[PDB]
Parts: sequence; C-alpha cells; structure tokens
Amino acid sequence: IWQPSHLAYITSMFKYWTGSLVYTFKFVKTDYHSGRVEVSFHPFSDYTTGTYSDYTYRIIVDLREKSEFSVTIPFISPVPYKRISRPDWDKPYSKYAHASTGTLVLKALTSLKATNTVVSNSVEILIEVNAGDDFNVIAPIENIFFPFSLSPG
Amino acid sequence: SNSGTEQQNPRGSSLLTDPESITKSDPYNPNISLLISGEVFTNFRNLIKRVNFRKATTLNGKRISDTFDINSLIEAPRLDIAQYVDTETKEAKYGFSYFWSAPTTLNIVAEMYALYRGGVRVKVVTEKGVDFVRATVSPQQTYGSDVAPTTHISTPLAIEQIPIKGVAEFQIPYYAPCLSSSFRANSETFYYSSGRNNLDIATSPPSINRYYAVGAGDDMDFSIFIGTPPCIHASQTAQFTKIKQGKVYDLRYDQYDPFREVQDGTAFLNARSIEDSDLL
Amino acid sequence: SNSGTEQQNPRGSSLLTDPESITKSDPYNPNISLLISGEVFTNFRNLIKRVNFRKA
Amino acid sequence: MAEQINENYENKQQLVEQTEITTFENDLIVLEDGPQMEESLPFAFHGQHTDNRQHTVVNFLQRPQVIFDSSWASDVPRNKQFMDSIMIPDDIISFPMFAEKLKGFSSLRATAVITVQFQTQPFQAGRVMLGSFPLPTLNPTRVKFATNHVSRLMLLNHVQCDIAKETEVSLRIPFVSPYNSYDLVSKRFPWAKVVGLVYSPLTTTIPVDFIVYGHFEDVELGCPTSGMLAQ
Amino acid sequence: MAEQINENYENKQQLVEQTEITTFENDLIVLEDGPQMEESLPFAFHGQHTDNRQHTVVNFLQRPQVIFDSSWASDVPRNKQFMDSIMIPDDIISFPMFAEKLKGFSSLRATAVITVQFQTQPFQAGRVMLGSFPLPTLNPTRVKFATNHVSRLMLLNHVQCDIAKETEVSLRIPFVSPYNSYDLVSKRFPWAKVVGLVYSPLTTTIPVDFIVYGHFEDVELGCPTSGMLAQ
Repeated sequence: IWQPSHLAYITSMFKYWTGSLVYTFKFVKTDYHSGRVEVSFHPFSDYTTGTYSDYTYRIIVDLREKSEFSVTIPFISPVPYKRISRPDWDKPYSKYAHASTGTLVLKALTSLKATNTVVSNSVEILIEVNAGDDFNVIAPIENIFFPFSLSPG
Repeated sequence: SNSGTEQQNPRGSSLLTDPESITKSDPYNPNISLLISGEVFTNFRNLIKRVNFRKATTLNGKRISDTFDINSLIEAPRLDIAQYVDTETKEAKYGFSYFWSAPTTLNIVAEMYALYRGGVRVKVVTEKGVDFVRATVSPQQTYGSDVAPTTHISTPLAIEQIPIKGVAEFQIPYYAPCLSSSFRANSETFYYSSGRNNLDIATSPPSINRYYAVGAGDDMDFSIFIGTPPCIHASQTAQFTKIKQGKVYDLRYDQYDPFREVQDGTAFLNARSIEDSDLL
Repeated sequence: SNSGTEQQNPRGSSLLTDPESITKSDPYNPNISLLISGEVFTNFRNLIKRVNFRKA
Repeated sequence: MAEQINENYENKQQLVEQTEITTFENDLIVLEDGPQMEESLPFAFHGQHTDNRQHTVVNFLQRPQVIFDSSWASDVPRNKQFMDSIMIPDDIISFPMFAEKLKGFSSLRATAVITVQFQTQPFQAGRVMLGSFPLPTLNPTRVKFATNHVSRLMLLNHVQCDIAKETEVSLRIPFVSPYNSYDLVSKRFPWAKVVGLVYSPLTTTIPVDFIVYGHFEDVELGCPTSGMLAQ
Repeated sequence: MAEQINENYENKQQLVEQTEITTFENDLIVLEDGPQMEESLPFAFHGQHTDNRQHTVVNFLQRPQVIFDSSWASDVPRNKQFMDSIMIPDDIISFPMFAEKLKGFSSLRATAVITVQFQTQPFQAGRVMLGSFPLPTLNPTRVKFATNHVSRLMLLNHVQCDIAKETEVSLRIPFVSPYNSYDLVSKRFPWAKVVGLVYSPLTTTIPVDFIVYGHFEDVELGCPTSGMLAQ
C-alpha cells in the first residue's frame, strides 16, 4: 500500500487547495564537489521539447561550498483553487491539469566536477516539500485516504 | 426627439433611458404593486427561492440510496419526443414528454444565465413507512482514479425523520474551485469549470419512490445573461389526440409531483431527447 | 538567500518563516476561502466536531 | 528559528544578482569588465531609426488588428450570417502581431473590442446586427439557438448598424469567465463568440464590404511562462 | 496658405480616433456600445494568475538567455577555442524569447552583456579568455588575425577567468557601428564577434563545464514595422 504524504493526508479530507509551496533541495556533498542546477518554475505548462527555461523565474545556484537550497514556489493558476487528487509522479501537467498549477524542474547546467581519488562521483539529491504560508484548503467533502490503527504483537 | 437620423433606441440606451412619450409629457404611473398585490416584485434573485418539484426516482427497485448530479437540477429537464403506436390501426402519432421531470421556478431563471454561484436547496418527499432520510455530498470523481469510493468518512451527513417531519429539507453548499461555476453539459475535459458533486438520499427502510423538490439557497446568484431558452406552451399540456388504447397528450408528463393527478395518457414506445442539432 | 551553507529550511524554521520566493518578490495571494467556499477552515479542533458513523 | 552558529562560510548575500527574471546565486568570485567610462551619443546623432514614443507589450494588444475583409450580397436574407463567426480571443490572438507578444505570458484578462467598418454609397439600404454569445465552449447546448435568429441575439449584448447611416461600429466585450483570466498556453475558455447576422436584406444588387477589427483594452497580463504542452 | 471657404462639408475632426498605431478617419457616423456601467472585480478575486509586476518588451531583452552549455577538456591548448564563436546579436536574438519580442520593431540599439559561468572543483587549474572583435562583417580581413592568438585578443576588449578563482565572468559590450542601430529586418551589421580562447591548458583530466548567458541593457527599440523582405 503506497502511503500518503504529510500534506496528502492533511488535505485528504478536503477537495480543493491553494497557496504557495516550498520545495527544499539537499545535496549530500562536500565543499570539493561542484555544480550548477537550475530551478525554474513553469507555471502553466510542461517541460518538453521546445521548452526554453529562460522564460521563467529560475535560480542558477553555484554549488561549490553551498549545500542546500529552498524556494517558495508561488500559486499561479487560472483557478483560485486546484483539485486534491491521487498523486502521480509520472504524469505531465497537461494531464492532471485540474490538480496542479504547473511543473517545476531541477535541471543540471553542468556535469558534477569531482576528483575520483578523494571524493565520490555520485551526490544524492534530497527533495522535501513544505506548504508555504498562504496555503488554504477548502470544501471538506472528500476522502482519499482511510486511516487504520495497528494491533499489538 | 422621437425620430431622427441617429439610432433612436439602441440596447445600451434602452437600459438607462426611455424615449420621449407620444404625449410629449410624463408617461409614467406610480408603482402600486404593494397596494393591490400586497407585495412587490423587483428581482429574480428573490423569486428563485420558491421551491417547486423537479424530478422523481421511480424506475429503480427497493433501494436504500439514490445518487445523482446536483448541477443537473439547475438545468431545465430535457424535452423528449414520444413515439406512440396505435394498438389497433398501427400508425404512429407523435408528441412531447418530460421523462419523470419538470422545471422549477429556479429553472425558469437559471436558463437565462450562463454561470451560477451559490448553494442549491433540495427537499424530498417519500412514501409511507419511511422513517428516516439522509443526505450526503461526494465529489463524483476521485481525480486521477478510474473509480470513486463507495463510502466516505469525513463527508457531510444530515438526517431528517419523516413521521415527525414529512418533508426532508437539505441545503447543498457551493463547492467548486472557481468563483462562479457552470451547470450545463459541455465536452471540456482538460480541467473543469463545474464543481462536480453527487448527492445521496437514503431511506430507512429502503423504498422505491423518491420525489425531489428543488429551490434556490440564500446565496444563489447567476452571472451572465445569455437569452431566453427553448420553451414549450403550457396549454399544450391539456391538448390531446385520441387513439384506440387511450389519449395522447401533446405534452406528456409523469407523476413527478407526488401531489398531482396522474394524467390519463398511454405510455409511449420510444423516447428521444431534442438535441441542439435537431433545431430547424 | 535561497541557497547557502547553513541549513536553508530546518523544521524549527519552517514552522515560523518561509524561504525567499523564486520571484524574489511577494509570493502570497490573499485568503479568499470565505469568498468562494463560503466558510473558513483553520483548525482541526473544530473539524472534529463533525459526526460520522463509527461501528455497528 | 533553528539557530545556526556559522563561522567557516560567509553568508555571501552579494554574488546574488537577479536580472529581471533569472536569479544567479554564486560562490567563489563574480567578475565584470568592459571599456571603462562609458558615454552615449546624444539623440540627434542617432535616433533616425525610432519614433518619439515607446511601445510596451500592453499596446501591441491595444492595436486594432484586421480579422475579416470581405463582402455580402443581396442573396443572404434576415437571420443568416454575413460574416464568419469569431471566437474571442482565439480568432484574434492567433494573428502574428498579437501571438508573438502574448507568448511568454501565462494568461490574459482584458476586455476585447470588436470594431467593424461598412462601405456604402448613399443609394444602398439594409441593417445588420453584430452580437456576442458569452462562453460558447461552456454552454454549447445554447449557442446555436441564441445565434440562429435575430431577436434572440439582440437581447444579448449586441450592436446594430444602419447601412446608410453608420460607417463604423464597435462593440465592447468585457472579460467574463468562471475563472480569473484566459489560459494562453492551452487556449482554454474563450469568453465570447461574435456572430454576425442580417437584420434586413439589401435592396439593391450592389454588395456591401466590411472590415472587422479587433483589439484589447483593460489588459492584465499573467505570469511569465515557457508555454509549451506535451502532445 | 491657400484659403478655402467651405460651408457644405463639416471639418469632421472627430470621427478621427487613433488607437496606439492605427488612425481611423471616418465620414458618416461612428457608433460604440456594450454593457453599460462597467466595473471590475477587485484584485483579490482574480490575480492568482499574475505576478506582482509588469513585463515590458525592454525586459525580455534584459533577461539573460542561455546560448551555450558545454565543456572543454585538457586536449585543447593555448590559443585554441574552448567555445563556439558568438555573433552579437545574431546568435543571441535568434532565440525564441528575444526573437518573438524584437519582431515588429525596425532596429535595436543597445549594449549587449555576455556572461559565462565556470564549474571547478578546487583541484582544477587553468585560465581562459573571452574577447570580442568589433564589427566582424565590416572588417573581415582582420577578424581571424585578431582572434587566432591570445595577446592579440586580450589587447582588444576582453575578460579573463582564472578557473580556480572566478566562477562567473561577464563582459559588457557597448553598441558600436557606423550606423545608429542594428537593422533587425535584414540582420545587417553585427557589432561584435565574441570568441573564446584558452589562455592556459587544463592540468588534470577532468574537463570544465561552462554556461554562456547573453542579454541587453541600454535598450532603444526602433520604429514599429512589418519586418518582411522579398526573396
């Protein structure tokens, strides 16, 4: 049984949501790795072919000594509220257009620079999700997740 | 003056000012609606509060539930074409029909406008022996799932007890993502403008006949004038052509209202709802 | 800023303050739950008052 | 706040330079150079290539754009179309002057202005009606019944033209939607369908020519976006 | 002035309404209608589709645009290119974000800003040079002799980067031409050719990655135009 996010569970009993979200990116590395990533928020669209990220509010962060990164992604949508739903990672925005505002993309601008004789070649990206400050949730006529208690063993 | 070269009464001008009187004097008489009628009518926003009967659920079994869409009640029901066949001479006669439905005060106003905003009021009348009636709303679509649950654990519940209150009155709020929602059918599928909600009326013990009367909630508001709907003459209800097995009423209707006589018209053979493409 | 060497969004900090917007501007829209929903939801202390069926 | 005692890494708050949309946040060093002590030539020396005015992206939307340029003879009667229907704003923003500008914007909330010209030598008669049905994709059940007949269009928001009196006619259609704006990346929810009927037929053989202009006012452009969807 | 005594035709100076660019001058009658007493919804009710900011066409040109995103190994030596040459502004304004906006404008006079990022873990060495040869189409005789060798590029307007020190580098190239502006409809007379040489080779096997950004400042846009030429 796939289990719900903290936000997924808390909004599980409602139907519509709104407000900004806060996506945090951790890079488990040293000061002796290096890399540029691009966090660009595409508010109404997908990231596909012909998608230039230069149209969009983006942040090009230089990860030499820096190690973490956290942005508040605003609520930009044609609807004052979007739909709470069953989450789907592998869907674009054009599907689930009713439940998401757009797509956010973390894109490499560069290979990871590292000398192999002292540090590794892999660095794990760790993504967290926080729910802003204006995050408002309405229409309590749904249930996506039923909770249950466990039995002592 | 009354005539000239410029447009003497365009729309934008008619909304605000009237042309000169034929008398070239004051043409207006004072409002005395309160003095004869005893009441004043100025806005359809108040008139839609009047509750009239809208649909009826008969053709299911002895069930304990009846789920159906809410926005479909703001629409006026579909008008159907009824095929009648003479049991003797076998020639066809053709009339009109409301299949277990009828419009409301609300539906006369809602069909002039494009969008709505506010809550809908639903009142139920059941058959004898029913003890309770319960109402709950649910989203009709668990978005992203091919199926919707059959229960819910945080939805609204509202219980009315028939033998001590014979009409089960419920009020269904406005739950939709947008400012003002849409209530007519469309083929839009990318994301939605209607708040798609179900409404489940239960009866304990389970019963067959459910009579529904609908009306406007306090917060009811329509948005964009679009125009007068397609109508049918009310006098056409009593006009009939006689055939062997009975009467064929031009406007055939069912016992949608649990307090109206059953009209003595024979059942049809086929029903076809008038499509927008059928208009000539 | 949005990035750095110190933990940019720990728990104790998330409870109180949000990180800078990607726009480097005000990211917040005004609450209009009362204007569309017709009601406001802020605390689960009130929502638990809702009675639903539990056992039989 | 979780308190943090840092002494080995500078809170490099500079090396953070937003340039309109893009924010660079940098470590090590940021360098910038060029020819020093920059001046500019006075405007007499150049400026033979520009007008004494600036054009934003809001104009370019306030510019009238030709949509139609055609005619209609005496063979078309009352209650029949004299011009093709126009979707607002799909049949307007699809012209290159507007589309090239709206690109890079999420959405559009503005009132649209449809203006129509009419050519008449003083011997011609007739009247013609120009109406707009709001949100035709949301109530498709009701579109063709409110637009197949005069006197069901004119009680809607309409504008008439006496062929022998009005040489120009302009209907102002304010934005109206269940939503806040008009999604540009998906072109979802047009807020009107302009249709053109014949209030009365022509009385001579000589057809009448017309030009249909369209622009926007009260323009609120959305958030910048890439604007590309999967297929 | 030739004096004119007119009494049969009104100097209809109204019925003359310019709308941003287009001037209508009309005879007979001009009519305009719509829903009366127009209001607007307050900004809380909508405006979830926009940012708290407006974007003109001058920004969209002040936005940095990625041109290159590549690498160069230790096999390339001094005086050899590590990045492809860039024509200013041809290889910049040909990206869709800029080209969609510059369309409808005659010309452009602005200073261009080429910024380049550099990725280094602290164990890598080397230096790299970024220069700009002015007006390469007007003096093609001299281009490849001023750009095939370091110490003939660096006496030109250039910007260097110590791989282990500078993580960003930005050269400001002011507009310079025999003319006033840069013809956009014919793309004639680019005012610089950015070239990138290797001041010193890499000392390890690990290549270096780089991103090349380009934008404009001091922007003077020309006259509005259709912008189409015969072929």
